[PDB]
Amino acid sequence: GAMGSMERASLIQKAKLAEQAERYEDMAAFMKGAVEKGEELSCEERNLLSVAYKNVVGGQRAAWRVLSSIEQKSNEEGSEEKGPEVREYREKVETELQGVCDTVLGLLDSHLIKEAGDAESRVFYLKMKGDYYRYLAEVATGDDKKRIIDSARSAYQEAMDISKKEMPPTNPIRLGLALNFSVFHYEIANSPEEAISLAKTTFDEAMADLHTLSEDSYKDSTLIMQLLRDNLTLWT
Amino acid sequence: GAMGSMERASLIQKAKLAEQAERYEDMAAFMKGAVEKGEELSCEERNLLSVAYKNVVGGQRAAWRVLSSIEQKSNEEGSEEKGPEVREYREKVETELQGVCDTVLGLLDSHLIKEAGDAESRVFYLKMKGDYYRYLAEVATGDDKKRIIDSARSAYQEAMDISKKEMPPTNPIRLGLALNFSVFHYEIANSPEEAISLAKTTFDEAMADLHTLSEDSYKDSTLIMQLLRDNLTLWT
Amino acid sequence: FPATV
Amino acid sequence: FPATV
Ligand SMILES: *CC(=O)NCCCC1CCN(C(=O)C(C)(C)Oc2ccc(Cl)cc2)CC1
Ligand SMILES: *CC(=O)NCCCC1CCN(C(=O)C(C)(C)Oc2ccc(Cl)cc2)CC1
Ligand SMILES: [Mg+2]
Ligand SMILES: [Mg+2]
Ligand SMILES: [Mg+2]
Ligand SMILES: [Mg+2]
Ligand SMILES: [Mg+2]
Ligand SMILES: [Mg+2]
Repeated sequence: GAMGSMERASLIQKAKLAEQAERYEDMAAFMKGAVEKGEELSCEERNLLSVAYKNVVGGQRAAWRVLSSIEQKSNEEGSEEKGPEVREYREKVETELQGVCDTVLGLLDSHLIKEAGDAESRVFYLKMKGDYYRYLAEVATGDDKKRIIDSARSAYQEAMDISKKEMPPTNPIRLGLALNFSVFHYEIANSPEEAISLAKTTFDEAMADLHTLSEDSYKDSTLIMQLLRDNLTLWT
Repeated sequence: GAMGSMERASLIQKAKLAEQAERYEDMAAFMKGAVEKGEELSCEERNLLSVAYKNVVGGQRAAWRVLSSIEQKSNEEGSEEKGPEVREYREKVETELQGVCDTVLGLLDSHLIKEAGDAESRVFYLKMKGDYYRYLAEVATGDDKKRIIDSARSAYQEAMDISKKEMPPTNPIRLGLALNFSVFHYEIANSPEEAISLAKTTFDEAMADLHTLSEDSYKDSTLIMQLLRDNLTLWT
Repeated sequence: FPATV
Repeated sequence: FPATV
């Protein structure tokens, strides 16, 4: 890889610079290089990895949605034939998105997950696996769509099982996992009741544990709890 | 080039899609492909070309400024030595920015400018030449900095001379040229009085010609006049 | 779109 | 930064 010659610490330093400069493609490439050094990641380094790829794929998803909407409108009755260009360009963006997802999944499989023994790290990586399979599922239309959806579900479920056994109900990683798995249920698995149930139970169990927290931990937990509430409001 | 196999009309279509998706790197690559077909550009196509590259280089300039500020702070007294990484990454962004500028200048030189005979097209392309030399000048620190600054000045001046002879004082291309040349004076050439004089005279001569315009032309001209006023306010 | 982190 | 177009 192109980052093979750069020191691990320098890659991390530059990922932080790239973040400050809002250069998320660079940030992701630096963090990929750092992962490929083969050492486990710290908490901060996991955050850098996730922020980088979330921002890159987030942009791709937004672009894909714009293009897919234009494509859908083109295939309505009364729409003038404009040739293959809309489909082609949607496919181009789609293929790039799939590439980034495959890259992230590859880092998780080689070898982040298998070396992650602490609950926080294992849950975080399994959540990421669920997330990137979910992004693949958003654009899937073929023979494998069901298996892609099930790959997302399986990763999220393993993360949920560990999180419930090993982490308090206010832990931000546990909360974020539940938020995202709930969205998976609503948007991907066609299970809006399960989505709502998950978000509500997660919110309520966190509420009951806030009394145990410092001011700073309270801030962190309540921020994600508000996201759960926001989704519940959208869905009910 | 990678766009050599795509129809000119399809490249233009896809540039418009890329704009809608806020995919400005793609938009620029499509427009580069379209220019390289060798035919002159229409007014709309000139706009697409300029929008694409303005957005790509704009992002690079913003990133470069973030990194240069961090680098400058690192070289103050009391700042802890952090190694070569800040300089390296600023250089990386800088080299990419210079590459995009060189690409645009290359399209102008081969062969957009030489084929542009109408005042609007020739002024537009010469303005672009001034702009991309100005971006090169922003990051220049070496033997060639003076020649880069003079290249920008020369292009802007040729555009100004044509614009004054051939276009009304409210023409948006004439106005935009003057706005940018004024910024060149203030930020690049260390000539703030010339910047102010240019912006003021341009504003005043446009004001006097608004009476000739339709409602729609008035809207277009007054928008750029407000930018001149905004700069004057910043500078006085 | 719903919130995710 | 000043306005340019
Ligand atoms: C110790 C460890 O493994 N830490 C990994 C990073 C956990 C951070 C991520 C950022 N946090 C957040 O609350 C926000 C909302 C900013 O983003 C999240 C991203 C991912 C998850 Cl799983 C939760 C939250 C704090 C915890
Ligand atoms: C006929 C022709 O050659 N047209 C080229 C495009 C001229 C457009 C550009 C967009 N316009 C603007 O007023 C704004 C402010 C959006 O941007 C500009 C960009 C570049 C210039 Cl030179 C002026 C304005 C209208 C004129
Ligand atoms: Mg080493
Ligand atoms: Mg496809
Ligand atoms: Mg349950
Ligand atoms: Mg042809
Ligand atoms: Mg350099
Ligand atoms: Mg004068």
